[PDB]
Amino acid sequence: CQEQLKEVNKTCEALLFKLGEKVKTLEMEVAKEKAVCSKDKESLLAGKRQTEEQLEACGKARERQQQEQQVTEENLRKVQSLC
Amino acid sequence: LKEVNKTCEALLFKLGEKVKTLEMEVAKEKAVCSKDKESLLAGKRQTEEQLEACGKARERQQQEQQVTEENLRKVQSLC
Repeated sequence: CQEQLKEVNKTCEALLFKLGEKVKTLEMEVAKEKAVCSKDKESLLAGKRQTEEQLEACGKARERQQQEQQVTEENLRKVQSLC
Repeated sequence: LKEVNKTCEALLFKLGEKVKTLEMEVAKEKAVCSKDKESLLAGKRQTEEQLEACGKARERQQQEQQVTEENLRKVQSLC
């Protein structure tokens, strides 16, 4: 009676741990993927925000060159009226 | 001792549910990650091409500044 109930249970527990290892494998796979994903997305977000700041600075340098161009063009119009 | 085998069998069912929940989470997270990084890459590549076009316009303006500045000098020099 003692050896029979122990043999029955050894079989159930051994299946329980075989499946227990699949749960552990899947829990680590989830943890790994979430860490690599979130790290890669934070990196891409930081990268596009850096390009947006460069695009902003480039746009601002184009505004300055256009102010300078208008000043030079106005100087032509004005000096041409004296020559 | 029938008691301990009942708890083992009840856990086999709970672990089947947990395995399926985890297999679905793996599949879903992989698919959501893939389309989020494709969206961020497309966003980053659209800004990089705008940065490139701005840079080309910025050099096209400095060359038009060289032309207009020398024409101003020519007109003032020969006034």
